[PDB]
Amino acid sequence: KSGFSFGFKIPGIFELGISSQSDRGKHYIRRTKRFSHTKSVFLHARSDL
Amino acid sequence: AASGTQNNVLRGEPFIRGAGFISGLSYLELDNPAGNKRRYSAWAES
Ligand SMILES: *[C@@H]1O[C@H](CO)[C@@H](O[C@@H]2O[C@H](CO)[C@@H](O)[C@H](O)[C@H]2NC(C)=O)[C@H](O)[C@H]1NC(C)=O
Repeated sequence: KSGFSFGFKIPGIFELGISSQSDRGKHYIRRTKRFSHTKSVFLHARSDL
Repeated sequence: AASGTQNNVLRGEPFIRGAGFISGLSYLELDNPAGNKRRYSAWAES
């Protein structure tokens, strides 16, 4: 935010006044998420009689 | 960040030497470590 004002007057009346204001703001956000799960079950059976 | 590792391997190899009843004690080892009393008596009779 920025603002400037200037005024000058001198009688011989004459009066002059100038004001300037400029405001600018920017917001940026980002969100990333990842989830991975692996489940493996290996069962082997062998029987001889 | 969270990570979890789970690994459990349990294997059993029963040896019951009761001709037909020999396979019963071997098959019963799946999830049952302790031998059945009635099955043990049947194998003893065999
Ligand atoms: C964005 O930031 C917010 C901060 O509050 C995160 O919100 C929580 O983050 C914690 C971190 O582990 C989680 O346990 C909560 O479940 C979150 N709450 C909600 C309502 O989301 C958020 O995870 C971040 N990421 C996004 C929103 O994608």
